[PDB]
Amino acid sequence: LLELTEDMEKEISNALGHGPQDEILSSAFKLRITRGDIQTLKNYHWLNDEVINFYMNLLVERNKKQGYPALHVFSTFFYPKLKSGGYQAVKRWTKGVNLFEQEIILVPIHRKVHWSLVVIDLRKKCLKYLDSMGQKGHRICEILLQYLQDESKTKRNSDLNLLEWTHHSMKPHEIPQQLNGSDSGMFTCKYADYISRDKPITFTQHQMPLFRKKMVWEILHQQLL
Amino acid sequence: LLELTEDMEKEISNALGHGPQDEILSSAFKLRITRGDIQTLKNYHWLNDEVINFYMNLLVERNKKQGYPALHVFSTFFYPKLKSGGYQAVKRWTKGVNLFEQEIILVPIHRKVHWSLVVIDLRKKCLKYLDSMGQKGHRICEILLQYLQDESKTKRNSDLNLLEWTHHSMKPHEIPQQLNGSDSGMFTCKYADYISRDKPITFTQHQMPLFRKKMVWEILHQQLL
Amino acid sequence: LLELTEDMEKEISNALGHGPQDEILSSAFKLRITRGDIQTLKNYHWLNDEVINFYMNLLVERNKKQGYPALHVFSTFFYPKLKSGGYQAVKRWTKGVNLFEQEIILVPIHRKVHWSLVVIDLRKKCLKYLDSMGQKGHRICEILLQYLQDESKTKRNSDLNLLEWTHHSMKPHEIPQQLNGSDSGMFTCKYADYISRDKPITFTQHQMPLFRKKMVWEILHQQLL
Amino acid sequence: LLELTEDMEKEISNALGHGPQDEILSSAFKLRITRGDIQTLKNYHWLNDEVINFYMNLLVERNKKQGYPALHVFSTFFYPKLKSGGYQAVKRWTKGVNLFEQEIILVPIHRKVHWSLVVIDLRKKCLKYLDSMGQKGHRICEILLQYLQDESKTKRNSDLNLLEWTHHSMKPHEIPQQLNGSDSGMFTCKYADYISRDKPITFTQHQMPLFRKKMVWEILHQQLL
Amino acid sequence: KLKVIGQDSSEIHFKVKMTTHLKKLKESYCQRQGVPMNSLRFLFEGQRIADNHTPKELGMEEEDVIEVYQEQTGG
Amino acid sequence: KLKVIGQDSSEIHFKVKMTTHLKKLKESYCQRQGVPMNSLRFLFEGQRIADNHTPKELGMEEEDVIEVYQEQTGG
Amino acid sequence: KLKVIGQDSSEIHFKVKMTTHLKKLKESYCQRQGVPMNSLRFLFEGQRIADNHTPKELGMEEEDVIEVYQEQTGG
Amino acid sequence: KLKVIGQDSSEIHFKVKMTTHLKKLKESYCQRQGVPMNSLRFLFEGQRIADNHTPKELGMEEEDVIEVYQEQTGG
Amino acid sequence: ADVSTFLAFPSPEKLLRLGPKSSVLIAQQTDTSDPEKVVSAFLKVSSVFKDEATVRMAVQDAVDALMQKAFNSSSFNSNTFLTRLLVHMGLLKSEDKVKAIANLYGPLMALNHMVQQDYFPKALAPLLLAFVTKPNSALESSSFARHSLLQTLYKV
Amino acid sequence: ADVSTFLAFPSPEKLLRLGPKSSVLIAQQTDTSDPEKVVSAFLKVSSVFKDEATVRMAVQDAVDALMQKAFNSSSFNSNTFLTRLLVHMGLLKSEDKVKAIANLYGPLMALNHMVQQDYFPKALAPLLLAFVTKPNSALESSSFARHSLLQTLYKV
Amino acid sequence: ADVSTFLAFPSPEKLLRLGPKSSVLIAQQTDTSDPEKVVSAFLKVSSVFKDEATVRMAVQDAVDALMQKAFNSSSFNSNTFLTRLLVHMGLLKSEDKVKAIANLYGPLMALNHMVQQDYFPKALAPLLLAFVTKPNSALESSSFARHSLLQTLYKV
Amino acid sequence: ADVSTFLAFPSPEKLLRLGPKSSVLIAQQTDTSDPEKVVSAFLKVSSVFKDEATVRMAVQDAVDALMQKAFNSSSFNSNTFLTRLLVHMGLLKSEDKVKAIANLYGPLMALNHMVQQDYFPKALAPLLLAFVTKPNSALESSSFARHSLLQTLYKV
Repeated sequence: LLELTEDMEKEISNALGHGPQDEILSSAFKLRITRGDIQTLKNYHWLNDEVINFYMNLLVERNKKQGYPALHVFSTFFYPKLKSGGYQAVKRWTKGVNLFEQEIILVPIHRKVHWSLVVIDLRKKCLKYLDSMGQKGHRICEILLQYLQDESKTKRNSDLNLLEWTHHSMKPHEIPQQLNGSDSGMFTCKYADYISRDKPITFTQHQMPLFRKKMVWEILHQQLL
Repeated sequence: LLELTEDMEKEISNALGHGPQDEILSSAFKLRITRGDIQTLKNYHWLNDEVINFYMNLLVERNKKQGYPALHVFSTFFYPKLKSGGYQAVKRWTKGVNLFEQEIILVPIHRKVHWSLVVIDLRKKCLKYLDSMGQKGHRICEILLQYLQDESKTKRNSDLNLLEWTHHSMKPHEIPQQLNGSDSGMFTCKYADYISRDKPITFTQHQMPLFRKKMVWEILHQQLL
Repeated sequence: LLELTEDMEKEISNALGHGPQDEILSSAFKLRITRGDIQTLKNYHWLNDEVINFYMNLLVERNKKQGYPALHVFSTFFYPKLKSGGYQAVKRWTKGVNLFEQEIILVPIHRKVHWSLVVIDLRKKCLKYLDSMGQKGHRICEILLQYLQDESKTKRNSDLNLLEWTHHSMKPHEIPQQLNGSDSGMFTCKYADYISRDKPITFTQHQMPLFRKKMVWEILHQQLL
Repeated sequence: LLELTEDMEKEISNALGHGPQDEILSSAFKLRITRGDIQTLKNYHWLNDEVINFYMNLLVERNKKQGYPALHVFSTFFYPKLKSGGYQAVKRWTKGVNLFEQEIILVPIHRKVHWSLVVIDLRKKCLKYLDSMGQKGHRICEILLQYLQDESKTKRNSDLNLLEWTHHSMKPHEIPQQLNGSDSGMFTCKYADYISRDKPITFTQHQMPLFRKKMVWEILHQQLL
Repeated sequence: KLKVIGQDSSEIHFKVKMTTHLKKLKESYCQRQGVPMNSLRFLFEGQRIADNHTPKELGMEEEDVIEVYQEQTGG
Repeated sequence: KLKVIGQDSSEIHFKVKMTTHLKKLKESYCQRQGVPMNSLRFLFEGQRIADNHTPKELGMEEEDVIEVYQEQTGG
Repeated sequence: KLKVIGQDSSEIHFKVKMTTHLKKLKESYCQRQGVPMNSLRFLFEGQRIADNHTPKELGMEEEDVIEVYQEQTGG
Repeated sequence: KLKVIGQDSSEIHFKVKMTTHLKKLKESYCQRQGVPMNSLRFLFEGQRIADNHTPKELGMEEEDVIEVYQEQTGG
Repeated sequence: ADVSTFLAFPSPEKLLRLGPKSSVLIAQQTDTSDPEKVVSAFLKVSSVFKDEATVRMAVQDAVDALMQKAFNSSSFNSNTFLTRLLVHMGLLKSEDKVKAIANLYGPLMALNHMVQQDYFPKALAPLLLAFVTKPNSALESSSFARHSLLQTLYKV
Repeated sequence: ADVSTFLAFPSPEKLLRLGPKSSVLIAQQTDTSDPEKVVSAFLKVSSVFKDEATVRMAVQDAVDALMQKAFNSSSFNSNTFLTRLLVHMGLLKSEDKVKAIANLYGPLMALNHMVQQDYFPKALAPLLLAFVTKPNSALESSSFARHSLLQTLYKV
Repeated sequence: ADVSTFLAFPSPEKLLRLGPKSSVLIAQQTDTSDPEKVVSAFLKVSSVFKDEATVRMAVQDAVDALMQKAFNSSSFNSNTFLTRLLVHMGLLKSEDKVKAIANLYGPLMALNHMVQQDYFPKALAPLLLAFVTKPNSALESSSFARHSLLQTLYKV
Repeated sequence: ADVSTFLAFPSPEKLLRLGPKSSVLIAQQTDTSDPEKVVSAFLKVSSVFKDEATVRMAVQDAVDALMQKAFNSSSFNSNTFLTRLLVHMGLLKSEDKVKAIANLYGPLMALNHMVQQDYFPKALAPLLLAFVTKPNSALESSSFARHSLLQTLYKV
């Protein structure tokens, strides 16, 4: 396994410690992660939307610099908009790219106080809804799918047979669950750090704290470790 | 002033006292006011949506049986729908009636935990937003107005000049304000019981408790007193 | 009745307002009433022991400068000591005075969080236990009496016939009771300001707040009004 | 080490489970340990005075049936009485026995919400104050000693040289401390179960829960294990 | 043939013949939901579809939408 | 003839003949008090007077003192 | 000429020339609101319009919509 | 030579000459205690020994007892 | 003689072994001239409660007896009763809260600060936290009674 | 001799009239071999706090002195210190909460019931309510300290 | 067909008009393969509770049926069930408390200060106070549930 | 133009880089005709607070400016201001507490019972307990603000 870098540990506390709540600590993807933002990684705090729209983006780059499946990431402010704005109100969203060209698509999910994650593995022709709180989500996939079908039969006139398509919720006994009401943020990113690498979710709770730290580091340097 | 009927007081406690939470206690307008419902009138409780969609309807009848201005009442589940569904999604709503035929239009309002009231006095050609919590509401009127304009130039092709139209929020020093976080329900109905009768809001807090009781009575008998 | 002195009202807020918590604001009887001390008179605060060992002393002087019954006051730290130290451990306490020479004897009382008052009217040959909390106190009198009997048959060899002596608890319907859990301090002093003057307890709750203020004033100047 | 008896474990839950709160579950030494009493051994509950006046007595018998130092146990209601009643008020207490005949004397201690333990090792001619809360206790020993001196020079006219006598508080780094605000009861008994057997306190917190159970058992059967 | 779009999107396509009660269509819907009926109320083009109400007294059009809203409370 | 001084002072002078139970003398005392018996325990010169105990098995002296103490709890 | 529809409806019609920063258009909007900027984030057709960003590096069409969303948090 | 028995037992034997202030004897005592002076008050045979007070204006007897009590509060 | 025995030291079964007659039995054997004997009683009776209808109802019906007989009589100060009951439940009095708080302010301002300083041994925070997480520092007694009481007072 | 005087009976000004030197002055004049003298000190110093930077900062900087000098020494049991501090703040111990609650259950089950019965004099509810609304029955002391302490512990 | 009807919209009497058979009736008519349908059920059944043994016991005995049948089966994740139940009771999640507090700190530091300044209109304090004394600002919901739950957890 | 910039998005330093003039600078640049712009301001200013005199005092003195200018003018409804401020602090409104509680009663009566039954898997209690012990289920937000506010209101 891994162990922490005594000097880079103290370098984290400068990002999470006292100081300005706006002093940008990292930039990229058009997202500026400030103190306030990166602070959401503290023990028991709730990850905001940037600590995610970012890590979720480093996952793409790490999968193009270590060569993993074509990975198409969507923003936190995506599903919601779609949930109420159909496809018409999301058309111009997929600009400069054929979605079906990709292998895997990661879609973060915001239910008011919760972080879920839908993995649309384009290859195997189906999507999986992973939730670290047990909560189920059928209508979520059912809806998302309906985005594709139109993201196709409207953005390429070529329809989509729904038969060859499947979706399903990953049961609590399959993937690891959280044991508190704060960490669901991480559980969603790390679900991607693995699902993205086609690797099996073998991680758990008595490790998350750490995951949190490296994560702030990972984002400082923008180097996924 | 008024005083309570010793025998009809005890008749209220049978509607508000123990017993089934479904035992319908009054019917009309297609709304069935049950124990659970009418219970929301208890001291300090928060009025639900039926205790209102009803009293707000008795106000119409009382203004056709005591002869007051043509009064058009709208449902609690109206503005919300409109707030997100434009006019198109509200067209078939005004069925069997020319809105502009009316003199005054009462529109209840639900901001998550709050009860507001917009009075659209069709006669004087303007609408007033009355809030017993001080909270302001400009974008509310601005939007509602935009319902009319289309409820006209679309349901009668005859446009609507916005110049002859006005709207404004009734300041806290004008109308009575509430002194707790429970009674805003009543403050909205009683704002109508008066505004409807073209009468001045002279009522206040050290009276509301009562207003609550008579209100359950008023609804039992469906006789507005 | 009485009304407050606009200028002397603001003079109170200098005694109760911010500033040092030791800046002595009055001296006499060998008791130094500091800020901290006099502060205990604030709304809802609990009177300490000096705010009492004092006012209870101004009562003696006011009854020698306005000529009232011979008044012998005892200290708050008296009964307790007696409750456990018999008479032997209280002998030298009554120094320079024949107790039975007096007409009335005021005895403050401290039950852990409570202020009671025993009035030993030497004249009528009996003592009364006045409590503003309803709480009863028979064993209290029974004990105190037993102090006298020995304060006599030991400090003058002349015994004491207990028959001619009586004591009784003043019922809740007789004297005024308090309606909170803070003011019992005053209720005990004011019980003396009157009982001392042989006057009937006609005061009540919707007045105590005031009593509190004048009391700080009364103590500032040491002039009982 | 030891392990639990599956059948005798369930026999404990009949003593600690539901049922009457008076159904005596053990008798001896003139102490009747009822449900209510033995219940005080539940997780996080505070041991009462009988759960102790008893276990503290089984310690004597276990040290006469397994042959350990002459052990003289004192009752919980002892020190207090002494703290205020000098020796005179404790004379007739040591009835039918020469205290100095004994080797070790165990003295439980009740500071309002706390359980302390003074061990008076008569042999080595000194006493030790053991507290599992860190709290110190010099005036305690100093006083207790003063009981002996008189328990001698008054109950045998033979004085006592205080020079050959010593007492001292056992520092927090010496003996094990508790990590909560409930278990100090046990910490005092187990301090005796060992100190009595001249054995070193090697036990700690991550074991106390258990100690609690066996203790209810130990008392059921009156067999110290 | 009908629909019952809720305060969200959930399209639970239904079907019945225009004559008999809607109360049966009520319990039916409130069956597969996370919170009971009296937490919901059924509206059709605005008017609130009572229980005593019938598609026959409503003049509803097959393949129509019977929206549903959740209770409201303010204070 | 006896006494039962409590944890305070309260002298409740008693009387009975040395032979029969003290359990009767227990309920008796705990009768006129603000908190029941099991909140109290009876001690005589130290030893804790059980119920099965009798003034006859105790060797108590008339006009003696049977002190009483209130439960203790620590943690 | 522009627009900045929020997470609701509020159409605050704007206007500026395509060249200079949008940061000025940021503070501008967040001026007449009940909660600051860092509680909001500006998106244009999806991509999140940074501050260093310019309508000139964006290729925005006059009379276009620059939606705005409020922070999200989950745990 | 003196003593200062507190509200408990603690005999802290003292000594000084009858002339100078007792205020010095105050701070002195309140020195080795768990709660300050103004939480305590010094009484001698009843009368409350002020600071301006002196053993010379008190007529105290060497090897005498100057008891001390803790503040009281009720409400 | 069966009421007095029970009162001496109550018991779930002690009340149940008085049958249906125990209700008014206790109520009548309790003088309501003085609000104290009444409370004194109100307390011994309810002191028996335990989750088990048998006992629950008994107590209720029991209490109702005592309280009706109680209210229906001039010789009754329902203010003191009430009062005196709250003090026994420690819902009233118990501590000079005003002062108690006033003392913490300081140590509290300090103690927090402390934990936040760099010199605070990282191995400590956890202990501290784990320390005020234990039931004797978490479980609130009267501050709980009080809320329950309010809920009902507000009717729901 | 200026430290000892202040310690005897602290005062905002008593600390301020020791200038910038009072910080380490107090800290060094306090033996940290035993965790008690330390707490004993930690308390007298903070017992002075009052909303006013002058005093605030003084105390802080002051405390920091005592606590660093404190932590930096083997002869220190930072568990007992901590412990012993919580007990003085009554955040620990103070009452057999477990039991305290266990007693209310009954009277509480009763008292509520009572208020709800028809025989309960309508004029009473209001009194009762108004009674547990007063500050001595509303203001929570340690149950407050404790929360504040947690907030910081959880870093925000 | 009588279970399903009741479940649609529960009622005290709706459960009681199923006699003694309703207990295992509901329990068996509820698939425990997935922890949700179970909670979904656990909730509808208890949603009926009201102080009245008839209903109380019914629900209890009822719940016991569902929960035993539930626990006795591998296809059951008693962690998620538990979990998922706490979230519905809003004992879990509900608000970013960490942040919520973090925001108040400021306004709170301010608002207090304000009230304390001389320019604060004396006629206001009373209003403010009277304002946060009202039941909608006093009555705590889940912060109450939670305590009750703890009490039992700690066995007494 | 320096006030407006700061207001857009406040910052500790953003306020400090306005020197001693920022106090009345902000206060005067804020119209008090309507109680909302005032609160709107009161909030942005205090939203900056952080334990550090520099910032503390700034904010205070700042607030005082705005509030005096505010109170001294007929065009001001200090009731609504007050009101409207409490709602933003969620000390008012926020949830139909009355109802929220009313729902728990059932699930709460149930959930406890459950834990107490023999069929309850011993390995669960611990989880449950450990579950409501976590900060997101322990930390109270407004139910905290509110207490602090009361303490001051009661003057100590």
